[PDB]
Amino acid sequence: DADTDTAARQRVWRAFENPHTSTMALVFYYVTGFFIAVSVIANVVETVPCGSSPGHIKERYAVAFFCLDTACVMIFTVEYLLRL
Amino acid sequence: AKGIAIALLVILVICSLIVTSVILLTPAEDNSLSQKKKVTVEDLFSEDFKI
Repeated sequence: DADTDTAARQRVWRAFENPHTSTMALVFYYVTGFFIAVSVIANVVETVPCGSSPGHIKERYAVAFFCLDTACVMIFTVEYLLRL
Repeated sequence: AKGIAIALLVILVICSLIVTSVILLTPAEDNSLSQKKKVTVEDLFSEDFKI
C-alpha cells in the first residue's frame, strides 16, 4: 500500500528509470533497445559464412562489422555513464 | 506515443545514415586485383608475340 510514490539534473533520473514518463526518456529507451538488438543481429550475421567466411576466396568478407559493435558499445557506455 | 515513434524514426535515420557513412569511409582499399590475361589465337598472332 505504501511502497513507492513518484517524487533538477537528477530529476531526469526518475524520467530515465521510468521511461514511460517523458518523450525523451522513452525514445532513448526504445532506441537503445534497438541498438542492443542490432548489435546482436550484427554478431549473428557476422557468424554466417556469407558475411565473414572465405565463401569466395576468388573474390563478401566485410570488415565493416568491426565498426558496428564499437559504435554500439560506445552508445551503451553513455547511458551507463548517465547512470554514473 | 506516435509522436514519440516519429522521434524514434528521426534518431534511427540519423544513426543509420552516420553509420552508413562510417561503413562507406572505412573500406579504404575497397579494391582487388584479379587474374592476368590468358593466351588466345589473337595473342599468338598479335605483333607482341613476334620473335
